[PDB]
Amino acid sequence: MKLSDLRPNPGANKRRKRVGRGPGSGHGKTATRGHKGQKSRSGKDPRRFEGGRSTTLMRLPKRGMQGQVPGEIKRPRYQGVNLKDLARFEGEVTPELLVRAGLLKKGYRLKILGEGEAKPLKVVAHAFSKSALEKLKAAGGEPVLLE
Amino acid sequence: MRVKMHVKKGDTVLVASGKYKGRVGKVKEVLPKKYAVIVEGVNIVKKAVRVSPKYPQGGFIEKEAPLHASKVRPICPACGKPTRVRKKFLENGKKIRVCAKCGGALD
Amino acid sequence: PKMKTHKGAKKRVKITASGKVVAMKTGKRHLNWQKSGKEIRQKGRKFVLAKPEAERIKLLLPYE
Amino acid sequence: GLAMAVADRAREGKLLLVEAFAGVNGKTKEFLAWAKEAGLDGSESVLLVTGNELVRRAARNLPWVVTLAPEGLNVYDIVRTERLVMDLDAWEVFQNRIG
RNA sequence: AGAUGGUAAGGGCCCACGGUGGAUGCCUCGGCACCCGAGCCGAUGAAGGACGUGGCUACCUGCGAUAAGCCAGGGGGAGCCGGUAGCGGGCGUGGAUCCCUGGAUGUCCGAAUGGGGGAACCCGGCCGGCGGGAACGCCGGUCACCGCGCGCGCGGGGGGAACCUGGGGAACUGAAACAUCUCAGUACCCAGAGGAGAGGAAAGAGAAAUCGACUCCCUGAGUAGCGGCGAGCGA
RNA sequence: CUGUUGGGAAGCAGCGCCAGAGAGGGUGAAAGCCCCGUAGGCGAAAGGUGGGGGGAUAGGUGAGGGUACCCGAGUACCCCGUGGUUCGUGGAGCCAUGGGGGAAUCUGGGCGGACCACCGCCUAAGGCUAAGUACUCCGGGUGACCGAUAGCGCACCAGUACCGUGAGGGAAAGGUGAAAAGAACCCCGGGAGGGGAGUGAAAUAGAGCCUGAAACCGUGGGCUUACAAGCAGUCACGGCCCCGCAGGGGUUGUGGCGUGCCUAUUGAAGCAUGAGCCGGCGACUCACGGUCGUGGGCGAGCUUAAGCCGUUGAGGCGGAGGCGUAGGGAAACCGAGUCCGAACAGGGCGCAAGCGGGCCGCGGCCCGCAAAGUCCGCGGCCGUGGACCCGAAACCGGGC
RNA sequence: GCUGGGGCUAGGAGUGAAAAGCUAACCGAGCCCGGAGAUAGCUGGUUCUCCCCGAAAUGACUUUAGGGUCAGCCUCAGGCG
RNA sequence: GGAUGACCCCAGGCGGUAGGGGAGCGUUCCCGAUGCCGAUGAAGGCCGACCCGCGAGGGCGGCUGGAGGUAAGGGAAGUGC
RNA sequence: ACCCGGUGAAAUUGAACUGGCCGUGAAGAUGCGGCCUACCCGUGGCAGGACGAAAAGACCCCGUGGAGCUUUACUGCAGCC
Repeated sequence: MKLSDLRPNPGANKRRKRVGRGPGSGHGKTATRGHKGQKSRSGKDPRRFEGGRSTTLMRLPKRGMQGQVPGEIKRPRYQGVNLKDLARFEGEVTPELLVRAGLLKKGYRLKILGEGEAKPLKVVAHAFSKSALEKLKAAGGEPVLLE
Repeated sequence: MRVKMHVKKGDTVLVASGKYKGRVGKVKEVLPKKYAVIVEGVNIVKKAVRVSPKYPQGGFIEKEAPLHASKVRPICPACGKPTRVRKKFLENGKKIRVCAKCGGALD
Repeated sequence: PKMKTHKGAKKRVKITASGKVVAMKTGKRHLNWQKSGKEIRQKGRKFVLAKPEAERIKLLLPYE
Repeated sequence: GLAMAVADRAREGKLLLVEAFAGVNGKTKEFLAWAKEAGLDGSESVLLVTGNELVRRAARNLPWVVTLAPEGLNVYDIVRTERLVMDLDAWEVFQNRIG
């Protein structure tokens, strides 16, 4: 395997579409922009703009709390993980040991959740849902609850 | 700050290349600004001169054209062989140029 | 430079779990006497925006 | 790639690991000698990988040799060259890179 | 009866060869970009100039009435008296040209500063010299203004591609109109700083029994919020 | 080094050699070994630097008890007017301060987003402080940078010529050859120019100089043309010239046919736009985000950023962080559910995982294959920037 | 009255026996440089070759009406059959 | 049919602006390159009635030109008037 | 003005091998159709035509273009109270 062999698979590299470069191309003259009018010009935001009529968005009404200065309130937050996700572990499970595993995102208080089979496991968590608690306290799990 | 020249007037040199490949002569003259040398009976050229006081009857005169100094190779007075120059710090202790097979001085 | 989320959207719309765009029914912010309780009751419900326009609003929210 | 680059080459008996480097103590002819004795005549081109400063210095100025400390190994310099030649001591760091 | 050919003033097409012109290729003393290094100069008169300066010298370079140069130290080792040949003359291994360092000289203008002035001109005071030298003129020194100190000292003044801080500070434009908003504390003007500048040892952060100067980068995060809750702005 | 072809060798051939140097460039062409170099190494009396080494000096250092002396004033603080911050008057604090009022010295004061109370934080109204940062006139190094319409405006005596009263505007213009060997002398000519001679490997390389395209102008040759009607061509046949020896090439007499190109348009040969002709320059890009698609990597996971180390076209480390793994709700919250509701109706928005094949006494659970996802490459499109290129009338700032 | 010389007044400003006259050969706001590649829903231009398909000039709304958003119609990929 | 782009047979489609898509050509530059072509002649230029390709183009030959050029396969754009 | 000697511009210019009528065609044809007419090339003259040249119509409308002006349009500011 030398240099002249190194080749990218079919369609791994593909030609650009070069417009405005002669009739046979496609693609020439107008350059796929049709005839006249802004959009053919060099240069309006079509996600929002709608022609001077009141937009689709701006006629919808606002909902709920927008928050005000000095902005967002620090309260604790809870990420759930599902009993099924607890599957790969043996012995004791903490939030710490959940993060460093990529199940529980950092700075999130841990809340065990229902979906899945309770494993007879010591699980240390900031919170348990109902059917999570029952399930565990029935497969012989040990639901330590910290603060 | 000086063009480096391996040759001088008028040590004797070989002509390693060109149309005088092999010819031998004493450097008449060195021209650093041109990096080239004048060597006797080497590079001779037919120069047209116009009728003037000195050269009445005008016609042509011969001259030694310069040779690019790279073309020339000093002969060392010991081997009698053309050689690359080397340098030796005497004791004196000035620097001299010395043969590259013999250690003969080139001055 | 990175897109900015349209706040005007963010503040009156939520993208669902399956990718639909949901908003409040219009039609009850005032002028509400003389409207049936049927009308009012229903206008209290979140609805799903026709697909053509759901897609646009979805591009205003690149970081949801 | 490092992995696959070396793999391919080995799959061609072009890979050759060495314990050490006979009498190479810096000098280029010194390396020649050794390479001859090892089946390395310069009919083939060599990526010579060693942390041995002295061996690299000897191999360096060869046209048919591309030299390299082992932390410098890389697929290109492998693919460029016909024959990969490494230290045990380089062979280790290589396997460590791919662990 | 009848029909058909040559003739070219000139023109047309083609072929050949030229003229014109300067494309194309090749070239590169030049430029661009990034990185690194380096980073102030100035009243001991800068930056930038004027005028001069060569045996013969239009320009350029170098130099300053000692004028392509003067004194010394260091480099260096055969050539040299710039780009320049030539006229016409010289120097160099008792080491020249050339390069580095220091020093000397450095007209007149220029912050310009003795005074004046239309920059490179003009005119003075005081002290010393020159000439026959009183009148005259030339040479040398010296003489602005402001801020500090106790008349005397010390500083300042101007310049610098960007970069920096501060004092001021738009509009086009965007909002598919526009006035709040935007462009933007941007452009620009001004003052100051310097090789950087600003900032800098908590009357801080803000929720952790926490952190521990300032700057700067990644992230936080287009999050929190801000907003004719528009365009958009944005910790 | 030698031969060899050549104007010239470094090409080709023979036999050698150096290499910590085979980066590059020169030499008459294509050179490791001829030249300048290159790897590796050495170097300053003088001046500058000196953030590294050392030396010195300034300066610096405790505990309890008591006293209540001091702890930065037109300040803090409050009100009025503003500015800064994400904060546009907003519930508007905090920081700065033009106006008015105007304290206290630790049982003092400011702050933690109006205010209050707790609980905490910090000590305003004096100042200095390296480094990490920015820039690039200047030096150097390197380019999937340009190569004289390019690249700076300037490769060249260019911020010049020239233009403008001025601020200011601002060009064009590079190449003989290896070497000037720059063409003595003769001949026509007042010169310019040219013919010989001469130099040169080459002189349509001769200085108005490498290559020397096209428009354009001539000369000579072939075919053709003075009863002919035209977007100039095409088809056919014929004649004449040419190359050759069932075929080609050139031309064109006659016959048929036939409304330029572009643009803009319902519609153009159009008497609608643009274009004298030729040459050169000229317009869908890039960055960061986004969304599909796609080639790969890995997959309940995937990926690093800035940095650090290494390299001097070698890569590695760095898990901070981001995206994914759960949703629903304005939110508290709850959670495979959740919101509305009195509901244990009803409804909105969500939730179900692959395909195997086998061992074993029905899946126990392996094992493979595939995939959620994500990371990079690629491409299409979108956002933000001048965003395909060229063009206003105008607005604003500072100068003249 | 005309005139030489020396002076002063300028850009929303000057000057004006008034014409919006003059302010360096075009003044309903000088020139130059800069913001600046202002903006231009307008006009023009958009450069190689072959192959497959192939529209629209409608409707709703629109300080819209020679412009746009969505719908209709074109095309490509995957899936359904 | 064969066994997956290898060709053969048979049938059908193949006007086309906006426009969508697909396959190519050529220009500069990088890897390939301490290589290969090159003075017994590079690039570039002028010819051609010859060869290959549907075509863009690519060869081959002659003249000029006198020092460069740059493959198979890939990569990147100041890419075709 | 014209002729001979000397010096010698210009806007314009798709390319031209550039006749009449009657038709026709984007509705006013040298260029289409049919007839008519007409050997080739100039020199001086005239202005009917080439919708002749020149000036991207000044009138007209269009642009959510611009500018000057006005007011008991809006909103501000200087100024005055």
